[PDB]
Amino acid sequence: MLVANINGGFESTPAGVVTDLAEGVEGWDLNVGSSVTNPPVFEVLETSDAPEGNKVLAVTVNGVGNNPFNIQATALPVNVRPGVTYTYTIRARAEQDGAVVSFTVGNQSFDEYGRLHHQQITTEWQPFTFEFTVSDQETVIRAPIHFGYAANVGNTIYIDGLAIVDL
Ligand SMILES: OC[C@H]1O[C@@H](O[C@H]2[C@H](O)[C@@H](O)[C@H](O[C@H]3[C@H](O)[C@@H](O)[C@H](O)O[C@@H]3CO)O[C@@H]2CO)[C@H](O)[C@@H](O)[C@@H]1O
Ligand SMILES: [Ca+2]
Ligand SMILES: [Ca+2]
Repeated sequence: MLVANINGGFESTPAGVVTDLAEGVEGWDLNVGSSVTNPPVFEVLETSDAPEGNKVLAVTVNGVGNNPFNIQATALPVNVRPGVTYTYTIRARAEQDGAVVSFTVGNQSFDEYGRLHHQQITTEWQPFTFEFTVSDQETVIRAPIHFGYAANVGNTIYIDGLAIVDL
């Protein structure tokens, strides 16, 4: 497969809790804003029900901040070509009912090309997909996933298999 993003299924990362948020996970940048006073736990988990490979990323939300982007996992770099249309696909599920996530893609200037907004995440793995076009002259973009929704407090959201593919 040809994908724009790196380590989209976390298979390069050792299992364990991630505390180097910017660089602990190849291909991703994790962020927690300081308004989040009960910080989340980001963990790469080895599990037999990983949709891809043997590992997933688990995000346990113990609290939230002021905006959903105050807890994020962002794929970066994401290598693309100006004017090309891409398919985004990812897999997600949650430990408990009632989780919400937005899956977005944007450039280094934080201009957003597209998103799937307040997706309802269930306890079963589901694919989440949308198309976007690189409508400017950027070649290296990013794919922020927002987890900091109040409804997620006390839940764990699992993601795997991000693939951004030249349509
Ligand atoms: O690339 C990782 C960095 O992300 C920074 O947060 C950005 C979010 O990832 C992005 O979703 C958000 O996008 C804004 C957009 O700029 C605005 O036009 C639109 O109206 O709202 C979107 C969000 O709902 O931009 C922010 C940056 O302001 C982090 O701040 C950072 O820690 C991280 O490295
Ligand atoms: Ca995986
Ligand atoms: Ca990084």
